[PDB]
Amino acid sequence: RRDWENPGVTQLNRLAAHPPFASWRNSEEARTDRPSQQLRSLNGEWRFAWFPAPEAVPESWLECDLPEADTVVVPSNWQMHGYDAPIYTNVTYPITVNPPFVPTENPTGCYSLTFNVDESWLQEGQTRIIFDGVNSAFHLWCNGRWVGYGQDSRLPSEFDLSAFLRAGENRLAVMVLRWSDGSYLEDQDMWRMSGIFRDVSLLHKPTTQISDFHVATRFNDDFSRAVLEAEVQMCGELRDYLRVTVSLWQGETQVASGTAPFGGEIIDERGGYADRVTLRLNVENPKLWSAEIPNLYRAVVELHTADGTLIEAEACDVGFREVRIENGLLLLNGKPLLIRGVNRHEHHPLHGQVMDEQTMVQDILLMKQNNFNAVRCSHYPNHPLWYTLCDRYGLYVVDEANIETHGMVPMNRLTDDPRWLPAMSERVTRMVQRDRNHPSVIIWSLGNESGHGANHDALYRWIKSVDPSRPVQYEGGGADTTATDIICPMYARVDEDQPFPAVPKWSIKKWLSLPGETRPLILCQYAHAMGNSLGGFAKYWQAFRQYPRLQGGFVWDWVDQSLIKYDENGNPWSAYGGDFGDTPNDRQFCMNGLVFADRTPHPALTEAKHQQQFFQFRLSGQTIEVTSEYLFRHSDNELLHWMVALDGKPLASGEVPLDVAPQGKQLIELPELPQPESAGQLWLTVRVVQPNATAWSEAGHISAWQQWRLAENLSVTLPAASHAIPHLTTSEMDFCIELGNKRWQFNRQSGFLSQMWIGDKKQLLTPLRDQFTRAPLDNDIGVSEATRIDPNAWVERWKAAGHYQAEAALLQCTADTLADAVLITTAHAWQHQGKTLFISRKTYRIDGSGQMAITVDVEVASDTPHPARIGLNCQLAQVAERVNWLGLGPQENYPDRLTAACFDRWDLPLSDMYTPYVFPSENGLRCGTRELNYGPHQWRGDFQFNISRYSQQQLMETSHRHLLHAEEGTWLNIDGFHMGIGGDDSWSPSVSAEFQLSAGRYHYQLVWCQK
Amino acid sequence: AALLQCTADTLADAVLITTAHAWQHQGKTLFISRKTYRIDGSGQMAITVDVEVASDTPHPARIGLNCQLAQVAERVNWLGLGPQENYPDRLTAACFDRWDLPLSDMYTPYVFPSENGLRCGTRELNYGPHQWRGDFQFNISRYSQQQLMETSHRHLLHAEEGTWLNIDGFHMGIGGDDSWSPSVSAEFQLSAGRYHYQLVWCQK
Amino acid sequence: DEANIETHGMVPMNRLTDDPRWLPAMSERVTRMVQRDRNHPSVIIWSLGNESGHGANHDALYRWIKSVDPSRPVQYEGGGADTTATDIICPMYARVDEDQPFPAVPKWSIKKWLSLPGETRPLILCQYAHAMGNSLGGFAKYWQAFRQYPRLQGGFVWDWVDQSLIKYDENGNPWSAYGGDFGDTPNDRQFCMNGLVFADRTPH
Ligand SMILES: O=[N+]([O-])c1ccc(O[C@@H]2O[C@H](CO)[C@H](O)[C@H](O)[C@H]2O)cc1
Ligand SMILES: O=[N+]([O-])c1ccc(O[C@@H]2O[C@H](CO)[C@H](O)[C@H](O)[C@H]2O)cc1
Ligand SMILES: [Mg+2]
Ligand SMILES: [Mg+2]
Ligand SMILES: [Mg+2]
Ligand SMILES: [Mg+2]
Ligand SMILES: [Mg+2]
Ligand SMILES: [Mg+2]
Ligand code: NA
Ligand code: NA
Ligand code: NA
Ligand code: NA
Ligand code: NA
Ligand code: NA
Ligand code: NA
Repeated sequence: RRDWENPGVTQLNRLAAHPPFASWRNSEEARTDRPSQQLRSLNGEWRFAWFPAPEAVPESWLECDLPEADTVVVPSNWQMHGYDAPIYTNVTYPITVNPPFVPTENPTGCYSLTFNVDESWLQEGQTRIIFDGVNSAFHLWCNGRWVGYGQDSRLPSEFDLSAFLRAGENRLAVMVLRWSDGSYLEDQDMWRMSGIFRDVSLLHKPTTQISDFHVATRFNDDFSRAVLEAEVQMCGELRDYLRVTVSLWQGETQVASGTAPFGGEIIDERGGYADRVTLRLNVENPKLWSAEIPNLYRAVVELHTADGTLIEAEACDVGFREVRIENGLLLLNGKPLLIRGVNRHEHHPLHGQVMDEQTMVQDILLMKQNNFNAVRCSHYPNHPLWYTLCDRYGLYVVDEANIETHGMVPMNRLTDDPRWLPAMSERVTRMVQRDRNHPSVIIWSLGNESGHGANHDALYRWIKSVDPSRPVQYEGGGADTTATDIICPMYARVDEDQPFPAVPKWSIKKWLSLPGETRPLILCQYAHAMGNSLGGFAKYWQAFRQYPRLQGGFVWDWVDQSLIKYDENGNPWSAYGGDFGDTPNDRQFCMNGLVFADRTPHPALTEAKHQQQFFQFRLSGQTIEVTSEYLFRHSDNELLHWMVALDGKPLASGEVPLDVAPQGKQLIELPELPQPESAGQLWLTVRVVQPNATAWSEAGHISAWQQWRLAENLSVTLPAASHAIPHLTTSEMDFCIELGNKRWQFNRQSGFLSQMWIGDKKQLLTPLRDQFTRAPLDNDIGVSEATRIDPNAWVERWKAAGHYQAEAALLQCTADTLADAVLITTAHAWQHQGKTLFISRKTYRIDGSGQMAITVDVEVASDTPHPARIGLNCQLAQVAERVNWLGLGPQENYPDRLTAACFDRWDLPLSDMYTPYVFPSENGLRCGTRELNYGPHQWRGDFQFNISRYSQQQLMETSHRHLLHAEEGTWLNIDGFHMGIGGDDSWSPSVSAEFQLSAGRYHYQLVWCQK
Repeated sequence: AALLQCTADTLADAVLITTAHAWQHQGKTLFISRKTYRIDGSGQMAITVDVEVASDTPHPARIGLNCQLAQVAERVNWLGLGPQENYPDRLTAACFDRWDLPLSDMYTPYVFPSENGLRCGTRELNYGPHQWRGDFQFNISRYSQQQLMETSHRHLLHAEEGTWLNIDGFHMGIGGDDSWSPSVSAEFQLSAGRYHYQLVWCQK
Repeated sequence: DEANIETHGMVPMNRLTDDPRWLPAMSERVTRMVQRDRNHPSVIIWSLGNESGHGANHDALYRWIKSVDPSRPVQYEGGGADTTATDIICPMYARVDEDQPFPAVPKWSIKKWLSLPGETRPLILCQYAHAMGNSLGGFAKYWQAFRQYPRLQGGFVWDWVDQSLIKYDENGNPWSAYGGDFGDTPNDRQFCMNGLVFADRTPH
């Protein structure tokens, strides 16, 4: 045997790891990166049968196809084809913890393929098969004979089939185990799936071949000169006539070249490597690589006889860059980086863990368009094309070993155990051997959430010895252990310390200066974008810009891991943990992305775009100061557009070319402006626009923006006198006010506005009443469960306090006739089990112009948990197509997540006012609004609001968006005040004190009128 | 102050006065103050104040009311922070309790006179037969702000007739990280744009 | 214990302290202080003076002390507070969170200053929170930071007692005088009164 229950056996007959090969036989095709006739794909239609345990597989399958097998596409994860269920568990392992054993019932995928091999491949050289990703462990047979075995789901397994194959038809048999001892090191927080989920290929190499090659680029002090050093190793027939020529190209121009015979310098008393050769090429004024300008060269490595026969050629894209930590700072090409990063899992809602070029490209475009410059491979080596794309489009990468043992207790139980050193070593070393020549990889990581064990210290040192060009990081065991060159915490807050024993999460600003500490700090995970979140994001960015050693971080995370399911009617819907019968499970914790699984953005993405801008601005008088945060390029594809508007109405605008050097400034003086007609606030908005398309953005792409309030002329102009006075009519149960075509009815038993008529049409489906709660966000719930309440979560604190069930008690309701209006005065108390939680006192003044001015003053008991909101709500009878407001927008914005929003006049379709979070909650709020228009109504004031076809009650009771149903009418929530949403993490309260409603007394006012 | 509105209405059990004023300079409106005074059968006068402050004017030193009371009394008694002078950014040492001091203890004799003697977090203030209730900051003494500002040495101050009372809904921090560059932290500047406060003046 | 050397009014501030011809006079002010006070246990830190920029004479005297008395650290604020003549980062009036990036001698936020690239020393402000008049606004912000950051080890408030002097009026009664009140000019008026206590020891 049971090799899959033995961590001492992680492979049998597997070839050594090495950088990407294609064995070209023509150097120009190697130079151009064209396809090679010696590298074939075996992707396509294969045969597959599912078995409940390896003991159930029939021997016959080795020799021939099973009649009951299906033909399926490979690569794939078998759960995506319905064979068995994917499981969504976060920390707790999906199997009983009893290493190194796995369950007797262990889903086994039997894959097979009959394929052709040309005779020419068998007349010479070696033919190997490569499986880029097999989850979790597998045995391979060729033509009925056993070839070998492999573990590690995330790196390639290569086997020499030379002696097993025959001309023409051949048949592969692959028996894939879902669970193996490798599973104890694969406990990442993601769907647990299995299968042959990365490409399968066949590669022909000559008998005398390039078996490995390492490319290094070293520089002089100002990066005006470099030496490219390429060490090449061969296997096979070593003879004096062999040579290696390494040539370096910048496009179609050859910039350098060197040729040498094999035989490295003397290494020790026994000599040197007669099978290795190191070529050193001098390159003057090299064009440097960065995420800003991903300049690349092409190195071609030719193995050939001295007299001119090319044996084979391999090759790679080279990016000239130096990565080093000096004086506490991580520098790239001598300048300190500011990492605008994101963690990105390999996830597709239809294909599972199978990646494709299109999806990868789509992700890199969106990342770049949203001002990200870096990505962490949470938490494993990625599909090979990912690196190629990050080298070409330009993203800094953290390459991470596939080692995560989160569910152990304590977390380092395996990583501190020498018996697991061998299995861990292969996960680290084979990754470095495969990905060490990609310029996009700038930092190596030892894996994730596996505590800190002595195995990490050994491996940290192994990487530092083999590759001195990149720092090594690892967060386990407290984020600043001896196994990391970078303090790289997860979810450490900006100012707040969380002093957990043994592994405290200090405020990042305090962490940098602890006694004796000198390393740079880059969070490996920060701001958990689960549901309506990212509150407090701007606090991180202000700190990063202020403190040199705070060099950024990687947002958690890029894309929700939701999967598509289909209902009885055949309509697709987004599913999360437990939706496949999987249990135990961790429900919606698999959805923490800035974008939905189909790549549609969540609102939080625009907040990240704005805080991660590369241009900063300051305003002084008529002067705008632009500062560039690029380190290497000048602003050669950018112009500044500016607009001054009065409450939404444009008054003046222009454009100015931007010419700012990296880290430089440009002062721009705006024109003499037209002093405004009417009253209101003037606002200046500026945007940086890229006129020319790029490889990653369209012409006109906006990359940065900022707004400022300019002059304000408060209105002192009196409204005209009205030719009318509203009339009051009273009964024991109501106060009715009439003014022309308008009527208002106040219920004297409840003390609320129960109905309004315009003309003779009823406007309300439910009365206008105070609201102190919200349908809880993922951050309000945290890890709380019905089955296991977490009393410290906001939602539980509100529930326990009775907020959700408190009943309004009427303390007063009066009506008075004024000179030109009717005034209704009310007071209510909300209580629970004898405790008065809130007191609401209001006045409603309806004048002869038909406007109703509502004044609200609320008292909140200092000892009840601060409430989610202080506002009013009602179900309007009308359903209108559009929503138009003067306030922050156009996207959803909350108090602690509104920096990206701009004050202007926005107008959207109603549905755009609802955000379809998979797990429904309060959503769609827009803050800082001065006027709201819907149908015939207009509300004016200074408030926050949401408007949609779904009640807060319905959102709190429904757990999946596809189950919500539009209600009659439109539910309007208009808040004087609304609590922050939080998001530094999604398992402990994270709303900062300044965003909690703790003032005790609150005042707000609204005018509701028609038009 | 330029008057925008002054009306009176009678309600079932009270009289309501409504006023609106604008404060201007060189044709710019700096602040707009809207108030209601509601006088009831109990003799209590409830004052509601809603102020607007133009966004482009420097944030103001305070948002309150003031008057010169005709009489002088021996003690000042309040339910709020104290007993000593305290300001928004310098009130951590003060305690919420019922305090009672002689009127002169309500004036701090800084050699170079200025605004002084405020107490914050006050829910009730008693002076002679008067009582003010709300959630405000106040100072009370024999010297007008005008006098303090015009006088550079404490020995030249003279007690005015009566008692000057400044009652603030909001008051700016005093700063002090240095005394040569603005040092009041943003969180203590009156930059909210719209401010509301309410007070009840009654007799005791 | 601080040597009597302050040349604040020079332009630039280190004009004399960077001049070897002034090394002898400066040296006597440091050496004679150490010879006098080195046996007192209350003295825990020596200081090279105040507001005299940073000149090579400071570096020479810093080493002299280190050599003769290894038992006490040496500090000195001039020249940017973190020069080679100080074992403690000891700025004056650096704020808690806000940087003041003056050219050549910036005053960083203290929290940020601790972590600048390559910095490892403790930080104790030689002067902070200027208690001139109605002041000390934001004092709590410093103490919250000192308790949260191990390397922020406190500071010396500026300052203990107002430097006012007594003058007598026509009637013979005393009053508190400041700059210019003796016919002295030029003068810096009330900037001599920055204490937590009045000159007569009554507290502010
Ligand atoms: O509340 N807990 O006990 C708890 C324990 C472990 C947690 O792990 C956290 O889960 C996150 C869920 O999206 C991510 O997987 C993150 O990597 C991890 O640290 C989060 C919460
Ligand atoms: O504003 N200035 O130009 C200015 C120049 C020098 C200043 O020096 C400051 O004065 C303080 C006044 O009590 C103290 O003497 C302090 O030691 C000194 O740094 C303060 C302000
Ligand atoms: Mg094994
Ligand atoms: Mg050639
Ligand atoms: Mg042949
Ligand atoms: Mg984990
Ligand atoms: Mg569960
Ligand atoms: Mg003078
Ligand atoms: Na930084
Ligand atoms: Na998760
Ligand atoms: Na430009
Ligand atoms: Na819900
Ligand atoms: Na004065
Ligand atoms: Na400390
Ligand atoms: Na002074």
